[PDB]
Amino acid sequence: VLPTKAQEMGCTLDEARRVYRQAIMTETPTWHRPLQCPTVKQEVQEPRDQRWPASPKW
Amino acid sequence: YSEVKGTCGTPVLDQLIGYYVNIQSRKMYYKDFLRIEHQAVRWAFADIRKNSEALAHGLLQTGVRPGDRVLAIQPCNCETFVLQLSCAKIGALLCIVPQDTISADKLRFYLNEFQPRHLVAREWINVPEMKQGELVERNMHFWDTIYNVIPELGLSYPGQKFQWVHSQEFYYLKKIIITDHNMNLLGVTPMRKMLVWGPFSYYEQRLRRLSALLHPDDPVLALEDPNPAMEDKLHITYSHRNCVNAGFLFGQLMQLKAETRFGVMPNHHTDPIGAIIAPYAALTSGAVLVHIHSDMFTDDHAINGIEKLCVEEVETLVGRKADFDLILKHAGNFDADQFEHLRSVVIFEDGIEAPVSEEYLNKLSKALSLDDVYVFRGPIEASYMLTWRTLKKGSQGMVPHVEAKVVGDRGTSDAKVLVAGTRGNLRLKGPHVTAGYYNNAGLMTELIDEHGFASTSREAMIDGKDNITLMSAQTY
Amino acid sequence: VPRPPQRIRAQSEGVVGRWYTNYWTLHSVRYQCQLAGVEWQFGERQRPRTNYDEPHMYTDFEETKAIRDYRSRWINVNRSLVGMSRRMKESEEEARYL
Amino acid sequence: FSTFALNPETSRAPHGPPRGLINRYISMGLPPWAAWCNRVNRHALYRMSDVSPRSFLPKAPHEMDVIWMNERVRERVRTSRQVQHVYRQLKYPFVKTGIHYSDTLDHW
Amino acid sequence: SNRFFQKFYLRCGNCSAIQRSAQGYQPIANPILFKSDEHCRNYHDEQRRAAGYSGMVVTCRCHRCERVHSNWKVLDAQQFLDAKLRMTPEERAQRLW
Amino acid sequence: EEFPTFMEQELPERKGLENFATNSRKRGWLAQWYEDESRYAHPGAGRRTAHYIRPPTDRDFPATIEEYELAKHHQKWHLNQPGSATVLPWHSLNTADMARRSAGRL
Amino acid sequence: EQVQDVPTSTDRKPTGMHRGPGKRQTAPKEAAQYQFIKKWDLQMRETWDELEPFKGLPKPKVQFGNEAAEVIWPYALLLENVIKVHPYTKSIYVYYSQRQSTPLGELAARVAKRVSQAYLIPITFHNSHVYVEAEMLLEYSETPWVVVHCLDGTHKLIPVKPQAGQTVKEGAEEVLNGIVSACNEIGSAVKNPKEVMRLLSERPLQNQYVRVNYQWYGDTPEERMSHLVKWDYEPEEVVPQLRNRTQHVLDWMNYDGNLPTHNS
Amino acid sequence: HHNSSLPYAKHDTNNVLAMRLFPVNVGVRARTEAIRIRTDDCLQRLRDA
Amino acid sequence: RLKKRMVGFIPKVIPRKIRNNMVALRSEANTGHMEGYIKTEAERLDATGRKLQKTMWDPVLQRYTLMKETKVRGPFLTKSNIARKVDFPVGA
Amino acid sequence: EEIPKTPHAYKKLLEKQSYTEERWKYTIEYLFRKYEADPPELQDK
Amino acid sequence: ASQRWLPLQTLKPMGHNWSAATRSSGVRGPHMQLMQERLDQKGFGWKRKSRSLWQQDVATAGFRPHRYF
Ligand SMILES: [Zn+2]
Repeated sequence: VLPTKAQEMGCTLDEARRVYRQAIMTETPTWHRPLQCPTVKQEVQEPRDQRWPASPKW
Repeated sequence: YSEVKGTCGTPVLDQLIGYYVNIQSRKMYYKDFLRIEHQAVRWAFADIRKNSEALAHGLLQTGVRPGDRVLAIQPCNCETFVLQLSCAKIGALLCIVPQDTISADKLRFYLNEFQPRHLVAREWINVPEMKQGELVERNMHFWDTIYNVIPELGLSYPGQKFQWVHSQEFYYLKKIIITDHNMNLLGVTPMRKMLVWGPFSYYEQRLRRLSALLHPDDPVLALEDPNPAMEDKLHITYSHRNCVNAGFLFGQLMQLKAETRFGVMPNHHTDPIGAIIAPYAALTSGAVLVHIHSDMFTDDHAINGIEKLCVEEVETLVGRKADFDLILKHAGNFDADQFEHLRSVVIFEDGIEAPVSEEYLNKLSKALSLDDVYVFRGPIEASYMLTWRTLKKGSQGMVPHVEAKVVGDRGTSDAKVLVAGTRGNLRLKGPHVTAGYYNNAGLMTELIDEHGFASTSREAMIDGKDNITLMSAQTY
Repeated sequence: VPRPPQRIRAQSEGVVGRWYTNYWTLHSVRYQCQLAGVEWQFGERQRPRTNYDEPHMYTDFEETKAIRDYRSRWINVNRSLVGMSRRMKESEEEARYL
Repeated sequence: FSTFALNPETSRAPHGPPRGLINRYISMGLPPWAAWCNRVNRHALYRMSDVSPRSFLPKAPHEMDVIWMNERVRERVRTSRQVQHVYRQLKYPFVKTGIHYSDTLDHW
Repeated sequence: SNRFFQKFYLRCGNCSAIQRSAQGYQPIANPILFKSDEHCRNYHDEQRRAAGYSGMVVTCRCHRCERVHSNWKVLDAQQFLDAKLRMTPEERAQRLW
Repeated sequence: EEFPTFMEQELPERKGLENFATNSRKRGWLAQWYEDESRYAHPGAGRRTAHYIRPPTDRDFPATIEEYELAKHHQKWHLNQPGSATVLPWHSLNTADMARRSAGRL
Repeated sequence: EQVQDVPTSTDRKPTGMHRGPGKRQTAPKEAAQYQFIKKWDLQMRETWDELEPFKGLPKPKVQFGNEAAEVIWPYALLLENVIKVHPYTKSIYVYYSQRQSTPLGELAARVAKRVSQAYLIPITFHNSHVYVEAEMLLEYSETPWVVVHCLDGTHKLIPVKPQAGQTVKEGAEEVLNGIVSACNEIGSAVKNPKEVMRLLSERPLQNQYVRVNYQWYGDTPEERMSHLVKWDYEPEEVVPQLRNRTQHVLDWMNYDGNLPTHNS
Repeated sequence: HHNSSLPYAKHDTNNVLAMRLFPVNVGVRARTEAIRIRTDDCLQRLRDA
Repeated sequence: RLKKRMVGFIPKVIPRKIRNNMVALRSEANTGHMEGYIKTEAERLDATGRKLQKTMWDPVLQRYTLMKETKVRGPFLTKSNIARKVDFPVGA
Repeated sequence: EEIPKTPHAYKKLLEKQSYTEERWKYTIEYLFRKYEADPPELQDK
Repeated sequence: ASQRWLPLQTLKPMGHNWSAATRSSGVRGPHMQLMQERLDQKGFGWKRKSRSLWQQDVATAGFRPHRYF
């Protein structure tokens, strides 16, 4: 991929290996980025104690 | 923008109903007010004054007290008008349920929704029904509807007519005013008739005292709803100001001066035409209301109903379009010269039905020899009048003294007027337009912001020139 | 040239070299050019706004929340009220049984 | 403070100057612990607006030995348990044994 | 949670395109059911933006090189005029807006 | 006599605009402006964004999923009312600023 | 999540030799170790699933060119590629062959498949009227096409025509300026707009399937709406309704002859 | 006993004639402030006559 | 203060405090009303396995409605007191 | 440039630094190694 | 004069938010502590949430047994 990508920057192939990987963040048990992209559909808030027409209190 | 508004230069009536009956019963005492052939009643303004002040006293004795309700299942009668007058003089909320369909189940409902102190109903109700795909009248024995609803009346023991609660199911119900025309000389004995004649007091007719306390903006009517805005608005409540002006608006545009024999097709005492727009027009601005044949659904009396408007010299007839095919199907039998006394016809279109296309009105004038045909369009909230469009000059100015702005849902009194192409909430304003609506929970109202606009809870989209088209509630 | 925060003193040392960056010298000179009638060529303070901005005289949300939350409860009591006289009828002929 | 679910960012207070008591102390730069003062004297909202921090160094500036970059021994006012007594205490920073390799002098 | 408005002038590191990115009004987490961690780190964090993004990585998308990175140097608006006033009228069309 | 030129005046508090400044019952000085220029929404606003200075989307409808599922649940949490599509917060601050005349003359 | 069977303990020798509550049981740094380690061992068994968060989103219509949906997109990427179309375009379809005979046919399908991947799904996420879908046909069709519909029910075709010399890294950019051109041109050449102003303001969200890895945007749905929040500094609306002063319009310049001079 | 609303006995409470005629929709403290503004007009109508 | 439980006149029995002796007769018409009612000895003892019911003026509706018994502590209009929609025998 | 004072305040900073530094992870070509050729269900065996 | 018409009163189906028998009910000022502010659902709970505070002022709602309070 980087061959064709280096011609997109108009630069040399070796130069792009420092624009598409500015550092090689290897991965460990101790240093994982979040394993599961957090939930997109969050549960819907509700009036407090299942009160229904809105809620007077918090 | 998404705002339309009618001129203001027209005068607005405001007092009670029972007041405009007075100063018509003085200025025009002997002048006919309503004539009918199916009951032979030639009523002068003298009559309805005397026949309502003597009927309101006729309900005070029979228990009706001001706040209470009272139910009416009357088919297209005259005595279903003096009910409104009486129920206005005592503030009792008259409720007019459509008889064109009834059963013990629909009655086990109004008795529970309205909870009427009184139930005004007949023994025989002319209910239409389709035989071999064709409409034919079936005399319905309404008596069997009551006794199924009230199994207490059959189980009679020598104390029950003085029992406290006549039917422990419906403790609301105290009397059932039967209204059946009867031909025997000796009428019913005072055990079963309410005294409706004479000076019911000594020192002051105690109506004009109670007529001081109720306000021109509290209910006198509850007209059932054909298509409800949403599950709540089971009935629409009209006050004094809402009905009386719903006539003097119409009574203004048709310029019904005195000596005006204008008719109303029957089967309309349910929807606002026969209840508010027709009679109270004949009342405020001196006129004559000539009802036509007892009903108008089947073809056999549409031929008859025309001869009724041939001798009674009628000058215009109001009524929904479903009434004007029966006149149309049999405008061929009668010669053209039978509508020479006619001048115009009025078609009250509901806000949602369809634009009655100017081709169809061309059929009517081509059959009835009319100068013009008027089409009053609007929801039942606005008493069937926001845009009136004649046939010749189809230009439809909003009725005078009305507004209608479509606003966005967020605010109420600040909800900003929309951009005249988009569906938002609808806000009506004017004398005739009501804001209250009955319901199972009881009398209820809808928002009246601090600018006079009463939410109607019917999302609508206003277009270029005075053209308000309703829509259904969005459910995304 | 922006408004320095509160924690910074408000001091215009006067018209000096690069005075136009002193936010208080700028908007004070900009004001004497009014009383003098000099024509302020440069632009005015552009108060920036968002996509989701609301006007000042906004449309309030509480008086529509409570005018709504009652319809919810009157659309519900309306439903839960069907056959109530029939229902409570058998409430007694069962309590009168016990 | 507003009550809607999704409050997209905006230029100004959308619904007027933010209501509530704690929004009253944030509207003036104070931190939200001003909500728990019994007396808010003109010195108090000076004391707690952190104009100049009540926070010092363990030894003199001249005799200082362990490299305290930008720190003081800030006192943390705690309120006690069930019966709320207010007491304060001086919280230090965490000094680690910095055993580095400065390659200038080629030795740890 | 920034009660007050403030617009920074972020200078990219890839193209040095001085673009400005503001900070609107994001309301305080509710005090009615208070939460001590989410508040006292909302506030302490607010001084760290108010002091020109002191202890935060700045993550905004450039306007010149259309991409989102973390390379912005937050310019105090008199280091910006130091830069803006000192660019030939053409490069103001290149690096500024 | 201390303001040599007209130093622009800010409109009053929202609570004042509700009751006096824009209310024709007092002939408030904005009762002309309010009806003329303010009470009309933006020429692009739909039904949901009738209150934004400019409609924040190219379409009235909810923008993303969490603005939708929130409004897909709300419009049924409140029984299906006409305008209940617009999500509203289920908690009354009981503030005096958000208080306008709930009952009164007109 | 299938990796939640973390052993409620850990090898680490308990500091605090003496005794007490809380000893020898897992720590939230160790609970993330085993979560990652036993995540990899599934990711070798291939049983590990990434539609564990995207459970409510309607699972997209599977199709052989429609792999663009099943990809978990980085929210910081769908922010870069901010493409917008004229609102009255209801959908976009990009069909292309599987195997392309002519050398210039493989060029275009590369562009299509590229634009099938690069530019189509951002348009969905950003515009949310359009129903972006791509399908890989199966034959030696040396030319792919694009069916840009519109709200009025009309539609066009956009014959995907890249130049021989150009790359595909711009062949799509051409196609992009060949679609977003049409979309406005179609939306400008629409009939009466009152109807499409209703459907558009009725069209439900089409981009529900889209799987966006909200990365460092997980704080509150405030920043999940960060691509809709659109700062607009120097906003301009210079059209005031000026209300001039009719009564006593003069009389400001005619008073206080200051300190009347020698004549008076 | 253990009721809350004993039947209307002789007490000069709110306008019960108009407590019946009014929409139950409105809350209380906004109704007793609105049966008066109804009555306040019914007092003017009566004085004018 | 200590002295949390008083000792002068510890009353033998005490009607208000008994497993379900005080009951909130909340209204079946889900208007949120309630009318606290102590079950008399006719129901103090478990004469009623059925949950008590009564007809009482519902001051909100201004109508006599049912009053089903229920514990006096709790929100009286929960998402359980919503009635399933139904089309009435009225309307077209 | 900024130290994180909480693990989940770090595991966001890992997400920022995973984008700027190791950017090839977030290309339209690396999100589709799975699909540079035939959807696997149509290939030989 | 102008024949313009307006109703006599505005009926809003809104319900009062101050019930005389409910404790924290009322319309509070725009800078009073909103209903149960800092309380977090517990009786005098804003005291229990004080130890949770990061750092308090030097004069912060300390011990004060209601003696001649
Ligand atoms: Zn850049």
